[PDB]
Amino acid sequence: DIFMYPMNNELRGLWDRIENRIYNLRHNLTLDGKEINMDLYDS
Amino acid sequence: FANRYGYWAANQQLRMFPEIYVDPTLRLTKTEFFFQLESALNQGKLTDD
Repeated sequence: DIFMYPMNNELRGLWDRIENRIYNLRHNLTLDGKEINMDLYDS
Repeated sequence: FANRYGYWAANQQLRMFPEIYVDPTLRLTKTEFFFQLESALNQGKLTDD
């Protein structure tokens, strides 16, 4: 009736991003950062 | 302050300090007295009057 090839996709990007986010909960979306420090009286 | 060690630490330090450098060139205390005073300071050149 109809005449496919496996390519009619791309819709899943929502899921894909989600999955990635979760993996970047297991860690961090590119690397893990580093903190900041402070000073006295000038404070 | 408690957000961070050094932040908190500095807070502690100040709250320890009886005084070393609190040097109230400015201060929490205020009244328009303070701006009036400043106006006195900043007008012209300083004088006893």
